[PDB]
Amino acid sequence: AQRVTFRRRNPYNTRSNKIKVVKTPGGILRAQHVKKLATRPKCGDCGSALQGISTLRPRQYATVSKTHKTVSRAYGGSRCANCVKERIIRAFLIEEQKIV
Amino acid sequence: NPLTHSTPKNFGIGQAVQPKRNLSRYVKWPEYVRVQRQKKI
Amino acid sequence: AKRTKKVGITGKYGVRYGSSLRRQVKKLEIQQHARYDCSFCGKKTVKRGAAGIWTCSCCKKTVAGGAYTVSTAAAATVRSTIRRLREMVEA
Amino acid sequence: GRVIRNQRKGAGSIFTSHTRLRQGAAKLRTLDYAERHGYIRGIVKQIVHDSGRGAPLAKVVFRDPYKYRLREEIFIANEGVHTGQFIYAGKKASLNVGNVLPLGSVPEGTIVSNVEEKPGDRGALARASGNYVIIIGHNPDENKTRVRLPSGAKKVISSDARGVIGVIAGGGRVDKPLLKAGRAFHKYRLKRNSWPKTRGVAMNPVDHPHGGGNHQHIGKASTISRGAVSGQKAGLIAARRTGL
Amino acid sequence: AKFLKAGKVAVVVRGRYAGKKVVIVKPHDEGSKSHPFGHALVAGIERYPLKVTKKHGAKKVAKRTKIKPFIKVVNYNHLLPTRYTLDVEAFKSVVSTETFEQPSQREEAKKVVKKAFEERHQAGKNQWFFSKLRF
Amino acid sequence: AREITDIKQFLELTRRADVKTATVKINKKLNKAGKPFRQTKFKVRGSSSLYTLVINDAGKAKKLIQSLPPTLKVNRL
Amino acid sequence: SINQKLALVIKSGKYTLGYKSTVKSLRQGKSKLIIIAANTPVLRKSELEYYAMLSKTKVYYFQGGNNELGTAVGKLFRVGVVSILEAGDSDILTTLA
RNA sequence: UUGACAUUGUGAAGUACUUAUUCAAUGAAGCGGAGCUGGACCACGUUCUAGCAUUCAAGGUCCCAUUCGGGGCUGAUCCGGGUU
RNA sequence: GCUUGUGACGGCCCGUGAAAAUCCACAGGAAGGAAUAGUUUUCAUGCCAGGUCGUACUGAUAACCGCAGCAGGUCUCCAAG
RNA sequence: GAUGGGGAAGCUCCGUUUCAAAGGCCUGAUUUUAUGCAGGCCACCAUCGAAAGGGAAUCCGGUUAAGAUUCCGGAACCUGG
Ligand SMILES: [Cl-]
Ligand SMILES: [Mg+2]
Ligand SMILES: [Mg+2]
Ligand SMILES: [Mg+2]
Ligand SMILES: [Mg+2]
Ligand SMILES: [Mg+2]
Ligand SMILES: [Mg+2]
Ligand SMILES: [Mg+2]
Ligand SMILES: [Mg+2]
Ligand SMILES: [Mg+2]
Ligand SMILES: [Mg+2]
Ligand SMILES: [Zn+2]
Ligand SMILES: [Zn+2]
Repeated sequence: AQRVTFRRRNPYNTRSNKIKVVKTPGGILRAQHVKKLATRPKCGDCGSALQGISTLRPRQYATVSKTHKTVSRAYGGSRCANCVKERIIRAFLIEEQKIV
Repeated sequence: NPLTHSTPKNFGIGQAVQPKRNLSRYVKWPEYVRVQRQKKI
Repeated sequence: AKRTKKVGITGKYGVRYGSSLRRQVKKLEIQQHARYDCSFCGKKTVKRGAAGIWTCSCCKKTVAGGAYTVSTAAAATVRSTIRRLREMVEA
Repeated sequence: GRVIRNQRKGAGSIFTSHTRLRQGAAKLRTLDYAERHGYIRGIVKQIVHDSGRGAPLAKVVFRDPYKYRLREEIFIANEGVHTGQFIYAGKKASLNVGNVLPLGSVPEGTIVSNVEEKPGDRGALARASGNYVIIIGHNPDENKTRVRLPSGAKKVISSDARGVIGVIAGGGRVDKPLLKAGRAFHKYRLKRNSWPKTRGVAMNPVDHPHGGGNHQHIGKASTISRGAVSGQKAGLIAARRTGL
Repeated sequence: AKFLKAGKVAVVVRGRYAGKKVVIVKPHDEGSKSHPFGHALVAGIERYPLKVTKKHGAKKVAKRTKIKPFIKVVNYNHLLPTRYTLDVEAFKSVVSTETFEQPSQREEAKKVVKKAFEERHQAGKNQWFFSKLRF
Repeated sequence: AREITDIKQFLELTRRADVKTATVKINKKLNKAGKPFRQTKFKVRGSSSLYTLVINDAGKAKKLIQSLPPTLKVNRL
Repeated sequence: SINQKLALVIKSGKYTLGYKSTVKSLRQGKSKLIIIAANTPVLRKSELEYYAMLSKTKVYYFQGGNNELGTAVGKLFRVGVVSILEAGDSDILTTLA
């Protein structure tokens, strides 16, 4: 039945003032301010979420290694595999049609 | 000869980006330049 | 079991606004909420977003159309007129 | 008396347009060398809703002729235009829905929309949903073109003016009754502050020329001449006739 | 009527080599103990040579004409066949099933393929094979 | 804040030139279903991280304590 | 009548329905004729033609969508492309169809 | 709102011009005239496909004084400097 | 079960429901580069620094405004059986 | 809400990219000294405007008559170099 308070000066329930209730090693309940959840990067062509890419706030990508931000393929962290497949098939067939 | 190849560019409408050409006829000159030229005319 | 005799989708308005006005809204409400065939993939997966915007659930393709139907009668006539005049300038 | 309602709107304080959610001004491309001599191909990226506008808008991407990049154009979408469609604009464009052509390069009876009044003003006529322009004549010697406007008027336009083949999408919108005051409220919430409207006969004489009296009535003819001054032009201005 | 032969040139569609041109060396139509599907043993290009003009000196031309090859077992569904052909008798013996599943034998095959590709690029022939696909 | 489960890397940390202090903690915990055993933890204070090695066998614990470098400040309990 | 000719090969010949199975038959050289629905996307349509050109296979373009091609074959589902492995008691392969 | 005068010039006959003035657009890019090539006065690199298009441009040719490169013409016809 | 967060969905519009700073990926291939030698500080570890102003307390039937220690007025979070 | 400009006898008014010659970061060239000189890049063209919008990074225990996510102990993290 322990009640909690905000730990900052903002007294309103905005998107940047969300809290979670946790229990401390001291045995009491205390509010825990939580950052807004991240959004997965999306494919450039179809707009679907990219597989194999970490989900973080924009500034946090500068701290992680490059292996978390790309895929070992052309357009790795930009376009998904299916859209890359469509690009290659279209490129080959159109250029062949140009010759004929 | 066995490595170099000839790849002419197409500069027609809708084709490759246009090359750099002399645009002295279309230069937006300063105001004082235009006045002294238009005074002559 | 049949729930309403004639109001259909306009039963949400109760007894308000007049029977004639509710009848007019009923005809257009059914069309804008209907499901339409897609001309690109052949499936019955085309529904309306905002007015004049029609998007297929499959094949992720959007077509500009009428306010409450995919294709208006006036637009169908225009396609025939453009087609007839197009063949008179190339052949 | 005091300044009447229609006079106060010119100051533009609370009567300005609400343009926060607008996608952008809908215009054709700038008339350039490719447009006036050949054609240039563009690709429709998406068709999106625009706040305060019944007709949908189309986002079309063209390539820049003079430097390596892409250029974004906002068009008013015609019926039948779809995402992924190629759009051809220029003097030598084909006669297909969505293509932009000069009015002098299309046959008689062609249906067009977003028509330029003068070459290069980027579309002035037939922009609302379901509206179009009919081309009804050519004057090759005078380089003029006769067209019919949505209001029924006949206008003579230069043959170099451009237009888009087809009819503006979203037609039939006004056939559905609003059915309640709430939907009228949300319609004008994204246009401007012109709703609701108070009748002049319900006001006092200080407020409106129709105000006052022990009965609610106008008291003089509501047909007002063209030569009247501000504060007097309330009612039917320069009416040629009245009645049903 | 069958085009999946030992000289057909194909384009890889998936797998870190998507968009890279390749030539079939040994096809296996009716699967195997591993890879229970139609597959081919192929050798391709991982780093295409750069464009060379007459202004480049002898020192820079050699650096720009280097080719980085690779060997891979690829499913038929992940290949896009073409109409071009390329002779494989110069390195057919080194690219095989025994070459794979062994780290030492993989590199020995690749350096053999590298020599054949570079000599093919010199005295220009199969120019389409050595031209990087743009996509 | 970091745990290591290899003795070989533990001795490398004790001579990293930035380590000056260490502590030994003895815990009396119960195993799954047997008699109580003494558990010892070796904690190395690095510049950025604290490394903890935990071993449950007292026989090997005694050897590791002796093998610690003589120039390292070791805190018992 | 293509519909009647296509019906006869169903009950006496060996056919193949669907894009993936048609491509597999083309690679193996067992295909003799492919029928493509009108509303097939051009990119897929051009890919099938390129495979057919390599395998020397005749191509026929059906005058209907995938709904209509499925009905002609005699199925209750849509078919985008039909591959003919061997004709039965029909002469579809030697005529305009 | 209507007339007069000023802004306010140029040519013809019983409307014509341009330079003043006015309107509009473009980070003033292709205007006007001529000349090639083709066709029958017109054209003179782009239309199955949601790919791609950028490093004074490759090539050809003429110079440097050989070194890792640089400089002209052509590629991309001339003429008039009236941005349209 | 209560409060709250979140996921995949569904209904609604002539209403389709901000901007910018800032961070990252890819396309591209200008340059830079090895054999008695170089390059990566997007792998690990190690070194230094992080200024200025606000921070007490009331937040109301007594700390704010209504001439006042005035039954009025004044935005919001936590919520036991 | 300045500047460039146009109004107004004038206090001042209009307008915010506008009929403007509107500005500076990668380095090459120099070992006279510090930046003159050479290709290119970019033309976006003041500034103000949120202690509830956007936003790099901290937690637990203890401590005062009155201070703390700010002090003490321990354990972390970010940015710039
Ligand atoms: Cl009023
Ligand atoms: Mg905030
Ligand atoms: Mg009253
Ligand atoms: Mg009055
Ligand atoms: Mg009156
Ligand atoms: Mg306090
Ligand atoms: Mg007071
Ligand atoms: Mg007071
Ligand atoms: Mg001002
Ligand atoms: Mg500010
Ligand atoms: Mg306190
Ligand atoms: Zn995708
Ligand atoms: Zn569809």
